[PDB]
Amino acid sequence: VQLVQSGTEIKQPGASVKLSCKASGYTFSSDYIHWVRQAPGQGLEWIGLISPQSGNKVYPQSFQGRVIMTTDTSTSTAFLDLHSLRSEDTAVYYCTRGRLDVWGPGVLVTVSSASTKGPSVFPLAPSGTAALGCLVKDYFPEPVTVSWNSGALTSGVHTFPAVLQSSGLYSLSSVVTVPSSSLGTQTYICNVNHKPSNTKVDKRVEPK
Amino acid sequence: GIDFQDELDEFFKNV
Amino acid sequence: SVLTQPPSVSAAPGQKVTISCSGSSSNIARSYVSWHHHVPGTAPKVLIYGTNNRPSGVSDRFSGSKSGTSAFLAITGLQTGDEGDYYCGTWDTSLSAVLFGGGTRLTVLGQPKAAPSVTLFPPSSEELQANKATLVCLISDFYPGAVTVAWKADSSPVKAGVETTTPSKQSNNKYAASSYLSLTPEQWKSHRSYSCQVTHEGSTVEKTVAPT
Repeated sequence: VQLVQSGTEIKQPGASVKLSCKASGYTFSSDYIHWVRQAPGQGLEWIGLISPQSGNKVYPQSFQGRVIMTTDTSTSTAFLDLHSLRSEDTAVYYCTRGRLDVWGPGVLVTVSSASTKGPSVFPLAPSGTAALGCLVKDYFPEPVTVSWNSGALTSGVHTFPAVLQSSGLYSLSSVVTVPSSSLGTQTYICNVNHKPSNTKVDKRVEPK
Repeated sequence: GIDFQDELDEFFKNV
Repeated sequence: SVLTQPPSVSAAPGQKVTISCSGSSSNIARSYVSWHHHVPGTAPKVLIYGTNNRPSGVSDRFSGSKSGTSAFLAITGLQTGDEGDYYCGTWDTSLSAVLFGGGTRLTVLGQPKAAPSVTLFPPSSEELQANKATLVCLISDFYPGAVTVAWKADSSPVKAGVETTTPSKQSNNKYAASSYLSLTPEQWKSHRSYSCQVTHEGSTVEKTVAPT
């Protein structure tokens, strides 16, 4: 009964982007597919709807001129093409069924002048519990995933959400609280993965 | 079309 | 032409809350109403569609109704899981468009306050070898979820070089933030100390690092 969506998109201002929505299974004809977005910290905003059966569409005055919704021969497979992108259009875009009863999982569209850059990872060395981490510096775009000791260390682990810098690049920190004695008995390594740049880094964190 | 708007008005109607 | 909602509601655990949604004769009065629950970090959850239908799996303490140009979501048996923002949506025939309200933030009262934990890391040896210096201030386990961060170089405030995270909700329902101070290695080494001050509920924790 569900909706699957295309994946994340990074665009320059002025650019356009084409997002795709597909029903997971089969449907009896169709009612409608809506698109709705949500910018970070803001509310829900309707972008329009389309009948996958007939291709008829409607858009609100706020988006008329900048958007094209299309469908193919399928009864459930809609597309949203958003033009003249600006910083303000950074948001998660959702598709929904006709009664807004079922929603797709979202796709992030980030509008930014920055180019893909992999992180520089630095140890945050600990000096009866000690804090030790790694600083994942100056990477674009999101996300980064961080694990510790290849997934064996989970408790005490706290990866913070990234700061966006005025340069446009992200930075995050991950830190782990361990017993002080284990500082001498156990190696700690953070595993940083930045898929957008096809980069992985294992960074050993040694005591001070 | 206006006809499509009329369709949608009917689909979403709840008195 | 717009849907309005009260900015927030709150009750203690186990009570009932009702969230209001106001429109006009061209939308709420005549069109199905839907309700959605969104916790920043997660996709919105549909709670009500067709003004009073619950999706399969949605708890039965949620209910929808409508009276004239106003629509209402009632939540009984309030739990901490119910916290977050609630949006009503409906079709406007004069506009031919779906309208959404501005959302209502629900808070469950009674949760214990918690002063923040602050950890301040100095620049790493490796970062300094590479001619950069970042001070990292990590702030965790505070409630309510709002802090202010200030930086000092010796005793004076540091106007330039700071970037600070907005608070974010943890698994335990407390809040976390980060602040970063960017320096040259020369700037780091010249001063006697640097400090991160976190203010929460009018009280302050300061942690201090030094080049030596």
